[PDB]
Amino acid sequence: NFQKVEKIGEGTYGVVYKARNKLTGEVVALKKITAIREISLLKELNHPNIVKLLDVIHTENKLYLVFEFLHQDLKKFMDASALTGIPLPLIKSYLFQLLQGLAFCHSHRVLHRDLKPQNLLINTEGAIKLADFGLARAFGTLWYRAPEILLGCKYYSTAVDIWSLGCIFAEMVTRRALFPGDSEIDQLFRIFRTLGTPDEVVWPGVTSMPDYKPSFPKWARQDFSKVVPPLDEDGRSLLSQMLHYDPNKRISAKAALAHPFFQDVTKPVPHLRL
Ligand SMILES: O=C(O)[C@H]1CSC(c2nc3ccc(O)cc3s2)=N1
Repeated sequence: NFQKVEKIGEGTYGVVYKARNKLTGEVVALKKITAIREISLLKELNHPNIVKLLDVIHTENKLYLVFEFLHQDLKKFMDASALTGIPLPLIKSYLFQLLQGLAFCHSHRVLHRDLKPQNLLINTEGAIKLADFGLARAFGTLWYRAPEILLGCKYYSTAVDIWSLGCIFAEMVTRRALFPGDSEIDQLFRIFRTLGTPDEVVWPGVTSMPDYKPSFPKWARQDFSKVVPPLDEDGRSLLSQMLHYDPNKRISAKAALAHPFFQDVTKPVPHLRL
């Protein structure tokens, strides 16, 4: 019933295929993986910045998700733009849209928990969409992981997606990953080395988190101007609020949309080689 066109890739739950409905002619993305009920609820989520979950297929005791198809992800686009960099107006537009998507999902009590360039999809009209929202909770790369997760907190908040987005924001600007850790501790220490080793002053409760060790080295925080040059102060300001250690102090998606950084936001058209 579905015609395997090509392997889009390998996800976190299963393998992804570009597929054609051998009846409707529809071109879709197919992912082969209490969960049934939960992901079925996700079908109701509709937002221009969220990849549409078309249908949930539970058959032969196996689970397929049918998604709206988009041709390119942010990862491939960043690689293709690595020489020149993505223009600031397009970076700003993408960030603005992504925050809209987060704000919508967060208002409906849906988290992503696993944001990364590979699940951010773009099209020819200058739109960008979040894929895999709510899949983490339903079904039960460390670079974009929030520090509270790395410190073994069992209870996640919307703030984890904001951290991830912040990391992706910085990566778009510098054309290099912000915290490319190769293990949980390397990831953690890369964060510490840049933002300063967290303490009770900046993050009340941190020394009581399950995987926190008093034996953590004490790195001083470095100037933000060194981290995302040559982003202007509006952008650096927004980023620092997205990268607060304390998830309670970390800026929400709705508040982020009101940041002065987005005062001159537009919607440019990217040139894609599809
Ligand atoms: O599944 C993942 O972990 C990451 C890597 S593969 C992937 C993709 N998801 C979609 C969803 C819809 C679509 O048209 C393309 C992709 S690629 N997201």
